[PDB]
Amino acid sequence: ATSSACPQYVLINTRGTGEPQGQSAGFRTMNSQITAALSGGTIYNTVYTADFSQNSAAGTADIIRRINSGLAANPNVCYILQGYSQGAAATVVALQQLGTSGAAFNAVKGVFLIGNPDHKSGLTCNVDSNGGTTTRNVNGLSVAYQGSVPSGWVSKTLDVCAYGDGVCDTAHGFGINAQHLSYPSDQGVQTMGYKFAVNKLGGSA
Repeated sequence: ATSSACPQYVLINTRGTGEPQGQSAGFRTMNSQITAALSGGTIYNTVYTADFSQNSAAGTADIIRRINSGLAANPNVCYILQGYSQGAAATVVALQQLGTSGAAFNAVKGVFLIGNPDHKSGLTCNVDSNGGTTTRNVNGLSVAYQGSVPSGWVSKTLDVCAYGDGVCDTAHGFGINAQHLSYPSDQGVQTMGYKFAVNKLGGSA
């Protein structure tokens, strides 16, 4: 189907530490679903090292580069920003830099995060792998210094934290564990991400 709201869109995804340059395993299934549901889509894989240091500036910069380059070519292009683990942090910092007004903000229809080190207790974008609230009121490993999804972005963000994922849920989790690695094959996560994106892009799902 063609979305009248978004005849062309880009799923910009930023991967986790150690994933090969390419699409994150975190979004492969949902992105196959989104692009099959809505025409005019491409999947852009943020270019950066995704190294263990967690210094992700090049990732943040490349997200924003892709957003701005797209808008230069098509002022009506739509984006979904997706980030897993280090890539979620890189995405959060992109939101902080983009601000909450202007062309880039307007073009980003949704932000979908999994295993977010910057997960912030109490934000209403926060859901668990089943779409519930069991990880709403927990903090990630990095939020204290790196900050959070800005308030003006929350209404179009979904920050998915599996119960007991130690990266986004330091209350119930304990470091990088199976829960942090679960997202690529979690059917709740993949389906939620696909429906979220298609709906934010103006389609039916």
